[PDB]
Formats: sequence, structure tokens, C-alpha cells
Amino acid sequence: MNKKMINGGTVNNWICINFSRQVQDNLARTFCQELAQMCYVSGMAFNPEPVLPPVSARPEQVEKVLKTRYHDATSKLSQGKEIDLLIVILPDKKNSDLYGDLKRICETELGIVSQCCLTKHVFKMSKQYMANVALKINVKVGGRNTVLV
Repeated sequence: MNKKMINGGTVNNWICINFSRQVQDNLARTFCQELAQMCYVSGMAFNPEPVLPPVSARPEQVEKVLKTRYHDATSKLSQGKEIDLLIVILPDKKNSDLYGDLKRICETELGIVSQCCLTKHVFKMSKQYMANVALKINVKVGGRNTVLV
């Protein structure tokens, strides 16, 4: 069977950064909209709109794009409010260094939860995939999912 959300986390404030040259900005927007919708119907509080529009960046510029986009989003919010989630679109082929850098920067420098999604899955946007990503986001932000065993 499928896991379900018992307790849904809250994603009030989120942003997206794209690192794939196969993905145009409006596709990143659509993907995030569909993901937000799936998180919501699965049981989360999830803002349908991001703090800032999605941006595309070169993998080489990972530290600069992350820090700049984080500062711009948190400055826009003010009030000591935090970014609850960064959605990252990754290229299909060797994301190794990029992925490691992303997680290091988000975990240890920015202190933000990130969820990475591969390009091929972004194009397909299958219900199964979106539901699976939603379950992952939920537990990362402090929600609770069922177990099957």
C-alpha cells in the first residue's frame, strides 16, 4: 500500500532553484505548483505561491545562487520569518558534486530544508512520483507519515 501523512507539516515560505539546462523557468514554475498541490491534498499546509519566482543557475555557481536567493527571500519576508523549503531541480547526469555542495550549504550554512528532484521526473510529473516527493518533504519539515510494516 501507499504511505499516508498522519501529521502534515507546514510550508509557508518556499523557493525553487533550477540547475538543469533542459528546464525552462515556466516549467520549473508548473512543476512546483503541481508539487505544492500534491503536498496540500496529501495533508500538508503548503503555500501555493513561492516567496520569489524560480531561477535557473549554473551548477558552478551553486554557492552564490543559494546564498543570494536565500538572502533575497528572507529579506522580503522580514519579521524573523524563515524559508521552510527550497525545491531544487537537478540535471539527470552526474549531480554528485552539485548535490553534495547543495546539501552542505543548505544544511550547515543556510539552515534550510531542501528537496531535490531530477529533470526526467520533472518533465513527467507522474502522480506516483509527486506523491512520493510529498511524503519526503513532509517528514523533512516535521510532519509524520504512516509506516507499512
